[PDB]
Amino acid sequence: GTENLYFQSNAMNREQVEQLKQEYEEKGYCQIKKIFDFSAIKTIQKTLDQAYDLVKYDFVSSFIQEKLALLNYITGKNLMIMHNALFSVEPNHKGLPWHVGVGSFSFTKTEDFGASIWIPLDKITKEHRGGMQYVSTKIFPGQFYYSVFDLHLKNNIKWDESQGDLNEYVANANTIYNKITEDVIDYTIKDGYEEDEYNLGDAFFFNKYVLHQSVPLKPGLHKLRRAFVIRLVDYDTRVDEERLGLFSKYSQLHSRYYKTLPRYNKDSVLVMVSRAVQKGLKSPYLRDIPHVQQTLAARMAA
Amino acid sequence: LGTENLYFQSNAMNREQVEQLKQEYEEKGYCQIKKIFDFSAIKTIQKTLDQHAYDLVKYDFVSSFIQEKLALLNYITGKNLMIMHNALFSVEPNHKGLPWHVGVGSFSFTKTEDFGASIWIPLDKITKEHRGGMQYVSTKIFPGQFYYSVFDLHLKNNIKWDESQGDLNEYVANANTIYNKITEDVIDYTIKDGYEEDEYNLGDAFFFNKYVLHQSVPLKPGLHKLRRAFVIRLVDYDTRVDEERLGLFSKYSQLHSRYYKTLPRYNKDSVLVMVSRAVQKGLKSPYLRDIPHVQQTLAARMAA
Repeated sequence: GTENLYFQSNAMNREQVEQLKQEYEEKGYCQIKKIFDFSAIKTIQKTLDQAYDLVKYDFVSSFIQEKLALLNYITGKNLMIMHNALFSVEPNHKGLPWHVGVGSFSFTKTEDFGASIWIPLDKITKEHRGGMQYVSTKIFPGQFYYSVFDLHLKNNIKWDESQGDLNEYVANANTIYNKITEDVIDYTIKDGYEEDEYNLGDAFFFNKYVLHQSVPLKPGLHKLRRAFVIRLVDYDTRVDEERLGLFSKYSQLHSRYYKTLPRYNKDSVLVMVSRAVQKGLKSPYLRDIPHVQQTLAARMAA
Repeated sequence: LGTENLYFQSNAMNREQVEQLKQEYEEKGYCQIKKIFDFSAIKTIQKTLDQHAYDLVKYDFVSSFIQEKLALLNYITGKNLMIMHNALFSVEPNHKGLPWHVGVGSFSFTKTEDFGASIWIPLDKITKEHRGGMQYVSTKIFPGQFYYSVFDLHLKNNIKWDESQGDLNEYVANANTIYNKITEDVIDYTIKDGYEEDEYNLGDAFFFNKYVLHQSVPLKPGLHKLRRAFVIRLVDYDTRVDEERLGLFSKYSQLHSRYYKTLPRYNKDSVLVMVSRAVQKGLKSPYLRDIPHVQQTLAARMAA
């Protein structure tokens, strides 16, 4: 009786939903099977086949917006899309080692909420891994890592010409952050991480405290590994003005010395939030940043 | 001194100073408070020394001197403070102290995010030539709280130990844990010269929350015979017990007794022992205040 398809919702299995909420609460992350219709994936995938980096992929927003209610329920937050990034790269690719996204979320207060959706555009198989590994925050409460990173940033802006090459100074500084080498992290986590298989319309949801890494792709298929990565925050997530101060100050040292700008000026959310800040901020909330506020309803749940 | 005289003696802590201590505390997580104690009372205390575990309750006589000052400390910090333990520390002039640390250990029995703090009361004058005092770093320079999760990770790696992986004590010492990578040089490099070190007259004390990186300084042999100080540990009325960490302390403790037929050094802390027992007997609530041994002394442990 297709009479009632119109009055019915394409709803997710309520029991499964309850489980994702339990899982997210355990690990800080959950893999969401069939969060998207194949159709939708093919639409998005097909459209790709067809200051500006800020909005360049906003056509993804509407697909994401339909799911915020689910994610809001899962996390107990009131989520707000900040940025859609397309992350593609060749299969034999060396990525970053386990990390928490202290850069990705540099524009937010450490204690305030941040999270991501990793949306693979091409299937992820047990062969040809090519996806993502991740550690529960029960095992690795990634929050402390942010404080370590801040201590590092403050050390960075201690440099002066007298101390030789800037970048080298930074790479060689004896900072807690530099101490935590790849081996120390591998030793910490050991094998208590997960990696999963993803069919299209599957996504990985994880808050900013989840230590994680991308796995390289096997040549067989496909050509590249394509994924959307979507940064979210909560309705009450605040800016960190001091961190933004640190970056500006580092950006002066860098250009004054290499006559060029650090590559993080390529993070459009960072640039966007920094300008708003310098221009003076009535409010600590990201929601109150004029460009965010203007597009508010598009960034949030129905 | 006389009874009559009590009606005309004046304390003298200008509300200006008091308000300065509040600003310093809000800035650095610590403040040095001069003349917080009557020269007399220091003399009183010196004299007395000369004349559930015993250590847990041993120096309770000091609580009355402390308790008069909790209202001051409560105002400075914004907290409702509660005395937990009084301990004596004395050492010989040349002594190898422990390096920069934050007292994850001293306060291991509490939730990381919950309030903890200490009063260090030197029982001998600390002078610039002879030293033997403390160095400390603002929490704006080094925010200690992150060190707590490093410590927890290390404790967790400690219980992954197994007979096969060799000697227990060596394992812990050799583990490639973040905790083990944060060495004195890395700490030194992190704070550079951002620490203070003040001189103290009898009646002055140092106050600092559990996030302040700090360490004891050696004494020059000339001035004094020993380094005598009292360290009072205090917690907020709402400070909660960390049952998970204490669970970890237990598994780990069993590993030692099976292997070495003995217990780790951290069991020397009478407060940790006490809270652990209470946890084992079952907590009525997460609050330190609800532990019977605390509950019974509540008034004595808190401000006027």
